[PDB]
Amino acid sequence: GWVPVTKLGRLVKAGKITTIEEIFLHSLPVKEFQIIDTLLPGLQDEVMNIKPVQKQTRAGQRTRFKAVVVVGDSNGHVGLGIKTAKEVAGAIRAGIIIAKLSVIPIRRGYWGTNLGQPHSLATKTTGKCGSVTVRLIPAPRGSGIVASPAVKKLLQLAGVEDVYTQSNGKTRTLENTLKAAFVAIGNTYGFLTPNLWAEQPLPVSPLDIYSDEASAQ
Amino acid sequence: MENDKGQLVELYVPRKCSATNRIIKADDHASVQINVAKVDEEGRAIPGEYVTYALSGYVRSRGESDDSLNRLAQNDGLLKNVWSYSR
Amino acid sequence: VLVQDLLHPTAASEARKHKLKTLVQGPRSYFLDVKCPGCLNITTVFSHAQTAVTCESCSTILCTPTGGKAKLSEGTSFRRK
Amino acid sequence: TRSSVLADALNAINNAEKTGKRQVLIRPSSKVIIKFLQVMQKHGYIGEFEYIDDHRSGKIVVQLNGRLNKCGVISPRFNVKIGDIEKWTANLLPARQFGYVILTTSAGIMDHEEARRKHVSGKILGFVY
Amino acid sequence: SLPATFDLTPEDAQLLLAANTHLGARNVQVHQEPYVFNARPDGVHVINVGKTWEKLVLAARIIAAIPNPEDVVAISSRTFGQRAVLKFAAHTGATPIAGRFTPGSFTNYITRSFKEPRLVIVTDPRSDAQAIKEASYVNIPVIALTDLDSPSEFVDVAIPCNNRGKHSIGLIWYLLAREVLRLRGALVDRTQPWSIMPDLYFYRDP
Amino acid sequence: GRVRTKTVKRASKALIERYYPKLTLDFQTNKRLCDEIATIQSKRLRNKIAGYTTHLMKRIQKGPVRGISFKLQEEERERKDQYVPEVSARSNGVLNVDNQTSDLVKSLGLKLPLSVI
Amino acid sequence: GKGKPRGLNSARKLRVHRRNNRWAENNYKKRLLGTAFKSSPFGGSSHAKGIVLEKLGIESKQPNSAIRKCVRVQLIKNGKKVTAFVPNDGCLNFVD
Amino acid sequence: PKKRASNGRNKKGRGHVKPVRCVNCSKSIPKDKAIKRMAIRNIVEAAAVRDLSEASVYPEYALPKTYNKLHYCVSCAIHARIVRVRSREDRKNRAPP
Amino acid sequence: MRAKWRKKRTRRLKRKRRKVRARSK
RNA sequence: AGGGGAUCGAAGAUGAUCAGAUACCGUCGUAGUCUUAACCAUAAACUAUGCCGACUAGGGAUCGGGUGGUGUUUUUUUAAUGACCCACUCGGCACCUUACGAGAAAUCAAAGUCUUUGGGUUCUGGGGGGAGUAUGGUCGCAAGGCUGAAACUUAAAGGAAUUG
Ligand SMILES: NC[C@@H]1O[C@H](O[C@H]2[C@@H](O)[C@H](O[C@@H]3[C@@H](O)[C@H](N)C[C@H](N)[C@H]3O[C@H]3O[C@H](CO)[C@@H](O)[C@H](O)[C@H]3N)O[C@@H]2CO)[C@H](N)[C@@H](O)[C@@H]1O
Ligand SMILES: [Mg+2]
Ligand SMILES: [Mg+2]
Ligand SMILES: [Mg+2]
Ligand SMILES: [Mg+2]
Ligand SMILES: [Mg+2]
Ligand SMILES: [Mg+2]
Ligand SMILES: [Mg+2]
Ligand SMILES: [Mg+2]
Ligand SMILES: [Mg+2]
Ligand SMILES: [Mg+2]
Ligand SMILES: [Mg+2]
Ligand SMILES: [Mg+2]
Ligand SMILES: [Mg+2]
Ligand SMILES: [Mg+2]
Ligand SMILES: [Mg+2]
Ligand SMILES: [Mg+2]
Ligand SMILES: [Mg+2]
Ligand SMILES: [Mg+2]
Ligand SMILES: [Mg+2]
Ligand SMILES: [Mg+2]
Ligand SMILES: [Mg+2]
Ligand SMILES: [Mg+2]
Ligand SMILES: [Mg+2]
Ligand SMILES: [Mg+2]
Ligand SMILES: [Zn+2]
Ligand SMILES: [Zn+2]
Repeated sequence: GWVPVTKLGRLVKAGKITTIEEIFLHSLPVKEFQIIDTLLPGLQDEVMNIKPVQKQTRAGQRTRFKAVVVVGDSNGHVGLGIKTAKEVAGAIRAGIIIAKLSVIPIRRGYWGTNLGQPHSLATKTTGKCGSVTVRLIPAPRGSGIVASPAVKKLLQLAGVEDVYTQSNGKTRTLENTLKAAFVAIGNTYGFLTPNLWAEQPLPVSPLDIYSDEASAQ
Repeated sequence: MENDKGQLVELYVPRKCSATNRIIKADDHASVQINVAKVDEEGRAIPGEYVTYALSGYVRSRGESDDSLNRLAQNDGLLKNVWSYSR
Repeated sequence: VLVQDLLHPTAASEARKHKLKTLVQGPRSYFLDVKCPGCLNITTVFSHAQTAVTCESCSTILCTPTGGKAKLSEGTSFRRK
Repeated sequence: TRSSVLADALNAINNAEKTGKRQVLIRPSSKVIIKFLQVMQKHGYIGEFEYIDDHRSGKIVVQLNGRLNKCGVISPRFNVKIGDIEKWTANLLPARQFGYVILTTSAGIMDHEEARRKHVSGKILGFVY
Repeated sequence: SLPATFDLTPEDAQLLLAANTHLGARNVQVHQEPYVFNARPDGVHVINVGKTWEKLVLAARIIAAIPNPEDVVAISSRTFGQRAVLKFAAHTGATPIAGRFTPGSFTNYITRSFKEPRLVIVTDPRSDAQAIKEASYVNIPVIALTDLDSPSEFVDVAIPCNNRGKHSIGLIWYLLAREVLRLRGALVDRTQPWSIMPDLYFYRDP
Repeated sequence: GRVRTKTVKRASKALIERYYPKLTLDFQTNKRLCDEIATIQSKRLRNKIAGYTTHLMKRIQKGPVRGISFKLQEEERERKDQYVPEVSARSNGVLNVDNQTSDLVKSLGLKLPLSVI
Repeated sequence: GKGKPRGLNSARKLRVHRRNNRWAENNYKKRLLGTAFKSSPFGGSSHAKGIVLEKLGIESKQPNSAIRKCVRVQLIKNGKKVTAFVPNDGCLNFVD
Repeated sequence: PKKRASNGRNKKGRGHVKPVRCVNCSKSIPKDKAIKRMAIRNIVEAAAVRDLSEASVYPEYALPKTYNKLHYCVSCAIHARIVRVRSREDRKNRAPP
Repeated sequence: MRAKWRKKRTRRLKRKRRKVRARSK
């Protein structure tokens, strides 16, 4: 087991919060890579890309490697992170660490009809890493994921079944394309539909419910 | 968010801003939630019983936080003769 | 300055604002009622006088026109309604 | 010169509510602003509005509840066939579930669904969601 | 709603007006305009001290409400009443930060300064703005002592005062600690004044 | 020149922190002290660590020094931070204001002890 | 803004202005100017028979070095002389 | 790309300023540009002021000053280091040294 | 070569080209 | 074309300079520079940033105008036209901070209100060359201006920023 150093890590390792949706709901800054490990077992990571980058020394050059990883399951918790390091598998490794500290909720949805376990997004959404806009459209069922294979993987682990996409910008810059689509799904829950017009009490923030077992021992 | 037969399908329902009624996202870590304490007769607040407010990253940043509380406080009742409705 | 009353704004701020900028544009000009140094006959004169108005007979100078409210002369009376 | 008068309005609405304000001062006031403002307020996307009488074309004050993403206008106001409302509604609306394309029929201002039941049509006007 | 007795307790009023917490800044900064009564000529804009008191009331009640007293952070770097935050902090759980903030304290779980409070309070929102930035990174709500000229960004409910030196700062923390000890705590007898001197919260010398 | 490196300072800084009461202003004793509570691979290195930590001492016996704190210092810190006045608001009978802040009293529905100017 | 007329009566100013700027498109230009029927050795057709004038080795460009083994050909339908490359290996021996 | 928002030095809403001649190069340069440092000197300077006030009549007298306003073009002003090169944000500050 | 001087260079070319064409009357 | 011609000063003449030095530097100096009448219609003619209308943010300096100052200062009502201070408000030449936003970035209160894509309207651009060339027309006394191709050639050219 891990050795929680943060106030959230307690409530996690203790067993007092069993779902991330609580950590999300109250906007809780998960600082510990092991936190999301527990909450989400079997969270699948795929390495998207590995490429070297070059600085200069006091004369010649510098070589190291950038790693692009996406972590999601199938159910709408996704993360994306980019780490660059000396070794390769060390960049991949620490890449998945940052990839998990990024994981994010997803508001899924139907197309025209609410029968049977939403297959698509809620609304249309878009997000832009500089110059690159990726835009998501609510396809119907059986349509599949219409998008470039680089994003289709992200939307798979995003738990998207059927979707439509439109992209404007430099698409061959990959690290900006995934970050663009990552802003996209990572929006839908910020898009306020009439479903969510419903008034809510402000649930009580377990940070102070478990305040006993929380604070430093 | 309902579903086919009326069976709730959704992973979580977020929290409206008390000031703007705008959703607070997961990465909204700019946002703040405030706990104001209920009292018995002659003060001495009750633990476990709070009056609660939510001020998102926007309002806090844009500079309406202190003012958007005094705005909010008087209505459920907190204070009197503080925040004007007219300038 | 987030939520306020546009319908019922204070006249403290609205009366230092611009004539067109009040919730309904008001005239900032008024109307006097004036006499001579020696005469009872009452002239009705506008607050901002482009013309130099006379009190009728004996051809007097009530006010000399300005880039604004007329500059009245020495002494005489006024009533703002 | 001021050429839409309605688009000048829905902008000021859309602007402030996206900056967090709850209230907006519109001017001048078209009766077409009012009918639009109606369908807005009755579908919830805005609050209640109070006409103001100048001796001029008049102002409005609209209370903003949040929850409104975008109110907008299509200028020019196109002629729209009935089968061509479906191809508009699929374009600018966020999803087939909710959202409103608001036209102007010979029956008068309404939304795209309210148009569909009556089986009328007319020129396009704007949108609300 | 608050019981009557919590009203400004007029004996406290002249303690304020003795500490000059009614003397505001020379510039307004419109987010502080509702906190002004009027402007004396020759440069001062007088703060409403009843709105001031009602803030300490609201300030306290939220400080109180925080379940564990130990993580409620009271920050001052200002030698003009940096001292008061040690006095406030012993009279409550309140881990103080007095002196340089060592940035990256709320972020950066490595550094020797790390914290995760549920509430943070600041003497001067300008010179302490370092932590105020870090607040909105970690979601932490914020209270502050805000002059009329002082930044409004990211501070949640906050208390107006002079903060041009000495008394007002200490006088408020002294009042804050007193009021948070009254609320819940062990003080009770809310009408009863504190034995503790307000000048205990005054930074000194030489 | 005579500048002492960080390994020395970062040691002497941490010695006075945990060892202050058992440390003196005498170098030659603190030398012998350094061989007990600490482990230093070479003789010459030890003398510099002692030589600065006594120089660090003679300033901390001359006043509070910035980089470090410890038990005995933080104690008289809490001790020496006490002193209240006899009375200070006293004040001299009423209170002096100029007219306006006084209207705030006649505003809030209070009386107090009013002296204007 | 948008710099272009949206008015409901503006069809002709639109229909025209595009027809005007289409000329900037290279592919469109060639179609109207009849570039192939005029300026091209082939008539705008996909192939041409011609007759070899002289066997021609040609030096290559940077950063390459080799002799490329082309020919000069006079198109029958045309008369326009054109130089064509002979591919693969030693096929120059196949044409005289 | 634009280095300065004064571009070389301040015009901001005029069409022209009748250019001035340099006091070193003679190089022409707009008056809105053209570094100008007014230079007043003692009529005497050095240690001259002592034995000059000695050698003079009049009681104690008083000392006149030469009044000159020199205009400089960039190329000269930089070479003669009336002005030097600054950093990206150092150039920004307009406060006189 | 300098933009400006390419301009002067062809401005001389167009003069000589007009002159040679002139001999065709 | 006349009038003018102080100065500066293309062409040029020289003295120096350099391997050379048709130059930079020095002395002189034609046209020019100045004007009147008539042409010419190009400039990095730049804010390299269309015009009209609305909307979204703080901050002090300032130019002009108006309103309120039982504010101030100089005379002989220490009252009167002035100037100064202070508060308000239009209309200006700029500036500062913040990014609410935007952008490839540099940066930008617009270069925002743009894939949640439409207030009105004018102009231009569509890889680099070839080339503002050729041709026709037109205007000019001319130098030239305006209009303005194609064949062919080529994988880069380019922007901003980063590290060297
Ligand atoms: N269009 C001008 C506007 O002026 C506004 O208001 C400015 C001025 O009109 C106002 O008046 C200032 C006064 O506050 C400050 N304490 C003294 C200053 N002299 C006054 O300014 C006044 O006097 C100066 C000359 O002294 C005149 O140039 C100016 O026209 C006049 N208003 O103070 C503001 C400056 O601090 C706003 N700054 C802004 O909307 C905009 O700049
Ligand atoms: Mg270096
Ligand atoms: Mg090549
Ligand atoms: Mg200039
Ligand atoms: Mg110019
Ligand atoms: Mg050019
Ligand atoms: Mg011919
Ligand atoms: Mg002559
Ligand atoms: Mg000469
Ligand atoms: Mg020569
Ligand atoms: Mg040679
Ligand atoms: Mg040679
Ligand atoms: Mg020679
Ligand atoms: Mg020779
Ligand atoms: Mg010469
Ligand atoms: Mg001649
Ligand atoms: Mg041009
Ligand atoms: Mg320029
Ligand atoms: Mg131009
Ligand atoms: Mg003025
Ligand atoms: Mg589309
Ligand atoms: Mg081209
Ligand atoms: Mg030409
Ligand atoms: Mg031609
Ligand atoms: Mg470059
Ligand atoms: Zn008369
Ligand atoms: Zn020069």
